[PDB]
Amino acid sequence: SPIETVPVKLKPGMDGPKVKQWPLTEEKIKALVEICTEMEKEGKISKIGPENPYNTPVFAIKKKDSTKWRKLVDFRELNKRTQDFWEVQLGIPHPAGLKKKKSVTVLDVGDAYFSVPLDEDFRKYTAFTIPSINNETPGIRYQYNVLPQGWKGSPAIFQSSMTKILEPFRKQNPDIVIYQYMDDLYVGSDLEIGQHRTKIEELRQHLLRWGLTTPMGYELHPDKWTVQPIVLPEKDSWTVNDIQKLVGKLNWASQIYPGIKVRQLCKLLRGTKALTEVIPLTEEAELELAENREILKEPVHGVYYDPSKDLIAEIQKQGQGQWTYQIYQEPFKNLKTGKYARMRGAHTNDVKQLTEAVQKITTESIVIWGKTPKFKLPIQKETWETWWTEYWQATWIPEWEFVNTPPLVKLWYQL
Amino acid sequence: PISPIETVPVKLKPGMDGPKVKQWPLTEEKIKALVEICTEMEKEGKISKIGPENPYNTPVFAIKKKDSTKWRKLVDFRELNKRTQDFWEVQLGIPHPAGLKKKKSVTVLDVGDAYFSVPLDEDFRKYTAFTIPSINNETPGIRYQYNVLPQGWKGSPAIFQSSMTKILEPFRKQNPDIVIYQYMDDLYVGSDLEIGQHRTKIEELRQHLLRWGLTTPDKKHQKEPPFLWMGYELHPDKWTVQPIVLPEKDSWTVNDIQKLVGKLNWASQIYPGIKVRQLCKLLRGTKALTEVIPLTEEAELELAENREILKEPVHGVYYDPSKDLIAEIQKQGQGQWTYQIYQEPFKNLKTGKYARMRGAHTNDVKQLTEAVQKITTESIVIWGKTPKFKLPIQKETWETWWTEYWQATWIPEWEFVNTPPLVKLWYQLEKEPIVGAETFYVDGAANRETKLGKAGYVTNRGRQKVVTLTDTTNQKTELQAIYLALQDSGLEVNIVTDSQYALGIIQAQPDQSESELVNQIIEQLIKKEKVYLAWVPAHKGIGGN
Ligand SMILES: Cc1n[nH]c2ccc(F)c(Oc3cc(C#N)cc(C#N)c3)c12
Repeated sequence: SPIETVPVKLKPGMDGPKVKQWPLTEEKIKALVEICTEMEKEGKISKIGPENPYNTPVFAIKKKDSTKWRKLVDFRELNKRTQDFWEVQLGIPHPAGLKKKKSVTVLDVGDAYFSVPLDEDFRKYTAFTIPSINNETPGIRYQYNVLPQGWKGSPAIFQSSMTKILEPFRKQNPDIVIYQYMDDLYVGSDLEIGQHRTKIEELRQHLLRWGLTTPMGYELHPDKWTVQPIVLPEKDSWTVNDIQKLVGKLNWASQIYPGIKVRQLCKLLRGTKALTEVIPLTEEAELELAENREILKEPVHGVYYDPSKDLIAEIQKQGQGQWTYQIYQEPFKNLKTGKYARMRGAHTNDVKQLTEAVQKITTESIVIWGKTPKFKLPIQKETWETWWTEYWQATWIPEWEFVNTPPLVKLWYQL
Repeated sequence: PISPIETVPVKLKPGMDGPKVKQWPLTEEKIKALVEICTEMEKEGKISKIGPENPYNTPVFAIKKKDSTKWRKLVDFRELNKRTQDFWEVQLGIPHPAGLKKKKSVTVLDVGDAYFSVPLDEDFRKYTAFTIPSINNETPGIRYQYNVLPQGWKGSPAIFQSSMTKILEPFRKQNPDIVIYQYMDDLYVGSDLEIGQHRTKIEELRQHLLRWGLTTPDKKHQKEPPFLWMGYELHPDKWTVQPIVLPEKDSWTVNDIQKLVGKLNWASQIYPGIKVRQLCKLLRGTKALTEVIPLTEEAELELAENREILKEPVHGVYYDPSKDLIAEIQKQGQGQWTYQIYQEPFKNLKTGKYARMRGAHTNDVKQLTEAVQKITTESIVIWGKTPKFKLPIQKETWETWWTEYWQATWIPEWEFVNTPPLVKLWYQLEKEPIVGAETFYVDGAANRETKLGKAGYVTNRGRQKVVTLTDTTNQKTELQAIYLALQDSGLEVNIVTDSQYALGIIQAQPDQSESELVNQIIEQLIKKEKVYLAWVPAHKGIGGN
């Protein structure tokens, strides 16, 4: 077994995580205790004594598509304190091409980690507790011996063994983009779908040869990731209310889009006219109206991804199963604004939906910038905290604040 | 004894090293006592004599001190505590009576000399040294170091625990039918086994601890029900809060209102009904524990209902993991809600209450969900499962509101329960403009230094008004403006503001507020019959804006 541990070092002065554990259902506690008594006979983890002051939270998800309980460790914290190690020393590079593929496939390769082993000295940072109910039993405390799934140091370590794994496949199909982000490998190609699907089956065996099984995706197509112009409505008979409402949208986009103008139409609004009252459009305004319309489907202009900077994501509830989204680094400076819409069943589940859009958007940043965003989630903390897993399925977790949508911001973006 | 259990490897916080604190000299008297105390302790393996070598020292003291005439050794672990590493708080919450499974037979075992019966990591004894000084600190003191968990020391709680966890392990394993609540230095065993294999299963549990260093009580000593535990009264088939008594005082001090408000939330847990909003409003000092404060009529009015509620006993049932939990909430008055969790109609596992989000622009629809929320969290905590929700709200009311609101809002499982007051929205802003309704284009402003704002409206029917304001804010003026338009508009009005602020506030149908300007506007709005409200960038054309 003996493969030299990669001496992992926390950041200078920064201390290990001491994150509280969330009270869990007894269903996931049971399922964890199992997933965990199995992982220890495989020597993957080891109980730890109170002599350990650290703690990362843990939870139980339900295997995207393949429903059967999976452990999910929340290492966001440890990952921040570990940030020099993964991001800097052993940083894994973002293919610019991945966002352009006719198709991209996500494969989970976190079972790869279990094999390779963890720096005897780093393993304390990795402790987690498996709660009881009503505090009879104390927590079943554990700690890792082999790169964890969820900790970003791992892919950064394994990088060298992954390039070996893919070297013949990469050699044989040099136009296939492989990009590994955490526990997933992103596989992109311009192949036809059946060829793609095939290239990914082949790629799957190569993996199996090392122990990374699954007897694909999310099947993504970044190629077809087109916009959402802020979208103004098509002319006719405009009331005062509607002029007042476009001058509003246009005002706001003017803040993001350059060639914007609203003086032509704003003109008509110097009044004390009743808003049901109709008003003719002095042509010069159909000119202003249109000039903007053209712009609206055309890439802000001076907005560029700055790698030094965090990503931010806002999400609006639009009702009707719709939700919209903006991804930017500096407020108003949108680098990406799509929209996720309801796929029924849990027809009336507002959380079921927010949780899916947070993963759709997280996925796409991962494919566009190779990083996840910080969500401004139009929801109440506790509610999210309580229910965010009953529907969660990604192996990672991005960062989140809880916000309060401005009534008009939900508006402009309304499609 | 001194458990054979492994030791847990204790270390010092990093940039550190053992404390080296000086022994102020001691009274001949206390010196003699420390010396007797230490001698027995030593004879029991609890401590051990030491070299002049060991540099460390944490001071000793000895207190009697009244109805005692027998004293005890007190150790200042204060410094040693600022240098001992950090430990795991392995008990994130303490058992609530309402989650204690309803167990046939229950046994209570309190370990004797708990920290003293557990080894302390060899390489660490060294740091725990104290010194019994010689009469005038003349000679050199007698020096010791612990072999066990010092009382008062940092990691004793943490360590005594792992130590008992491990011991209890292979017992539970070969005895899963058996429930061992490990609290502090107690062991609460319960099972549905009958005094038969029960008081015989318990003497087996015991036997295991002794084989392992831990003394406990015989059936002759093991206490019996009700167990007056941690503020509660536990019988085998029902629990309640421990005996509450509201003071027959004529003149209430801030302090004594606080204790009332405390006891009042304690009882709160099983005594459905309890209100505390009116006595809590009084709690807004000043300060002064000894400050006697006058009770509002509303207060004397609460305390009285509470006095009634607590007339006679209310007890609560225990849990059955096979039956569902039903949670029912009710509207006790403004931002005042109650619930009760039961499994069988009306035999209550437990009660509780919920008071506003300081109710700072909110409506009952928002308040219920905060309660359903708080309640959802407690069941997870307590029972490992959410309950079924019976709410004084209508299915359509909930959906009209949820569908329309910008925050993802999500109640799990519920049913209407026609138990007035039912929860309702008090008015609704229109979706489209009222044709044939006056458009007040409202406005408002404030001067920062002066702090003098104006507030007016100007209509499409040519009207106007321009009220003048004092000691005001840009916010406060944009709402007084909207207030004005509501006052002089009648039944159906359109109102165009430049205030994202107010729009925002009104749009979420508040039906209560901390601000009375906001309160006026609520009183309006409900009166009207049609109110479309709309927004415009200010400093733009927008005449009226
Ligand atoms: C162990 C038990 N299982 N069910 C149950 C019902 C009632 C009751 F009393 C009790 O024991 C106790 C539990 C705790 C706890 N937690 C505390 C005490 C005490 N004293 C006793 C139990």
